[PDB]
Amino acid sequence: IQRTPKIQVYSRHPAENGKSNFLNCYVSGFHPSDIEVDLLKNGERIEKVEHSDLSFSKDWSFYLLYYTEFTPTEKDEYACRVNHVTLSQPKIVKWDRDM
Amino acid sequence: FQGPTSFHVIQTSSFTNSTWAQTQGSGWLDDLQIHGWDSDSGTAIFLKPWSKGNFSDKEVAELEEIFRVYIFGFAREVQDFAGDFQMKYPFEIQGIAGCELHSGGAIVSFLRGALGGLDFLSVKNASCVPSPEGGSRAQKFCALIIQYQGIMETVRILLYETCPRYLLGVLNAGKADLQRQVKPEAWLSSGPSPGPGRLQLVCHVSGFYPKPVWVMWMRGEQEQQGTQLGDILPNANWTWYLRATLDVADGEAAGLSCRVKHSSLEGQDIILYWR
Ligand SMILES: CCCCCCCCCCCCCCCC[C@H](C)C[C@H](C)C[C@H](C)/C=C(\C)C(=O)O[C@H]1[C@H](O)[C@@H](CO)O[C@H](O[C@H]2O[C@H](CO)[C@@H](O)[C@H](O)[C@H]2OS(=O)(=O)O)[C@@H]1OC(=O)CCCCCCCCCCCCCCC
Ligand SMILES: *[C@@H]1O[C@H](CO[C@@H]2O[C@@H](C)[C@@H](O)[C@@H](O)[C@@H]2O)[C@@H](O[C@@H]2O[C@H](CO)[C@@H](O[C@@H]3O[C@H](CO[C@H]4O[C@H](CO)[C@@H](O)[C@H](O)[C@@H]4O)[C@@H](O)[C@H](O)[C@@H]3O)[C@H](O)[C@H]2NC(C)=O)[C@H](O)[C@H]1NC(C)=O
Ligand SMILES: CCCCCCCCCCCCCCCCCCCCCCCCCCCCCCCCCCCCCCCC
Ligand SMILES: *[C@@H]1O[C@H](CO[C@@H]2O[C@@H](C)[C@@H](O)[C@@H](O)[C@@H]2O)[C@@H](O)[C@H](O)[C@H]1NC(C)=O
Repeated sequence: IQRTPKIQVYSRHPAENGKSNFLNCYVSGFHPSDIEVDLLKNGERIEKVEHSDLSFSKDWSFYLLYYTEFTPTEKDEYACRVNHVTLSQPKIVKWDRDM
Repeated sequence: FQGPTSFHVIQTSSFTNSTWAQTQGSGWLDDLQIHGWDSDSGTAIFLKPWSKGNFSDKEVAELEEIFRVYIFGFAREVQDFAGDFQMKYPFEIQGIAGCELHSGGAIVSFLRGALGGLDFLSVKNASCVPSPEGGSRAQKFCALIIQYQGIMETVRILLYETCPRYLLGVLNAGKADLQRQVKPEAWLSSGPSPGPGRLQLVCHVSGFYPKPVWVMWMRGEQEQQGTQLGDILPNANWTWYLRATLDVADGEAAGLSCRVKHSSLEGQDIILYWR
């Protein structure tokens, strides 16, 4: 079978403009394991990004956590972009500090 | 006691074509990674200073040898038998094996395998049992594995003798980290409108350990049954994140509070007011 990914974006701490935080993109529920995940700042790829080693759930579906330090500002837009064999194009999920 | 009560290793082996297999592997206590695996050399990466538990450096090197030889050997054999088993590329195999401590002191061991993201086999009382979703392929596989010298006896010893020793030893070795209590922070926001004259009240709870947590919206002592909990999501530092949302009328927010209870906060419940 195959499974499309779920994508959840969230900061570690409440956002405070100009204060250092961690931006997280949790990608889960997908199969097969090959996947491409970028964090974006104003539409451009962030270079420094950390991720977990691959793991999977009880139903055999995979999951990964991508994360980077960042400083939220008022202007700057952040997002997670995922590509997977099950998607007819890349999925982009924006960070929204109020969700 | 609190924190994890099980240890397991996983395997993900991805077969692109006859030339190209890749295997990814790791060791876990529940949800917390404690071993990595460097695929190319076939060696373990110990992620915590107590990840060897109470095992000797010699027994650990011997276990890494077992897993190295299993991983390359398995990948080679799969590639060599893919024609016979009518496999189409690409395909992906997964495995999980380990043991778990039950409330009465009983330790139960398990091993399961997958193909195509579906159950393929399991080990039940020392034998290979094919799963229904694996079909005639899984039957063939379990009829074949018993022909290999030492495989089934090694799997037996690792599951039922080695794993329970390792698990009690590492839960004891890592107990200062594993049973630590870490208090969350919490905060409120107004989420995307769920509709005209409605507000989405969001209560965020982040940085708790261990994982079990309780979060509810309230009007004084009254639980709001409309509370929706999100997924518990990981942070990178061995803590978790969760939101609880309540869809409320635009004039009904006042008097509402988010209440958080956690093992680290006994006598210290967090209560946050919207207005
Ligand atoms: C922390 C604790 C947590 C615990 C929880 C985990 C709990 C559970 C974790 C599960 C992990 C399972 C690991 C079990 C694997 C066993 C160790 C991997 C091996 C250990 C060293 C002794 C064993 C008994 C066999 C050895 C050492 C061995 O060398 O085997 C060969 C032996 O070296 C040689 C004489 O030297 O004769 C044959 O080798 C020939 O045939 C092979 C297969 O065709 C060829 O690849 C090989 O080149 C060839 O050599 S040749 O020179 O003869 O041609 C033997 O053939 C053989 O019998 C095959 C051995 C070679 C690897 C083949 C693996 C493929 C099948 C795997 C399916 C099993 C999955 C589980 C399903 C339920
Ligand atoms: C690493 O640690 C393991 C586990 O040891 C224990 O847990 C740690 C944290 C300490 O608190 C120890 O006090 C505990 O013993 C050790 O494994 C065990 O070794 C002891 C000593 O040989 C074994 O105790 C014997 O067990 C017999 C009866 O118990 C039966 O029930 C258990 C339930 O767990 C079952 O697992 C087991 O099959 C037993 O048959 C008894 O004959 C004898 O008198 C004595 O009580 C104990 O059983 C072992 N536990 C397990 C789970 O295997 C390791 O030896 C240690 N080192 C290494 C290198 O592994
Ligand atoms: C432990 C304390 C200190 C040491 C720690 C070292 C830990 C580091 C992590 C190690 C991680 C790597 C090891 C990973 C081992 C995971 C074990 C999980 C076992 C389950 C896999 C079972 C099989 C998986 C399911 C099998 C599916 C088969 C699909 C059909 C393929 C058909 C084509 C050919 C088939 C024929 C092959 C014939 C073969 C003899
Ligand atoms: C076999 O595979 C080689 C590797 O291809 C790829 O690498 C792997 C890890 C996958 O990520 C896959 O998506 C890539 O396409 C090929 O480069 C090679 O040509 C292939 N050989 C033959 C004969 O088909």
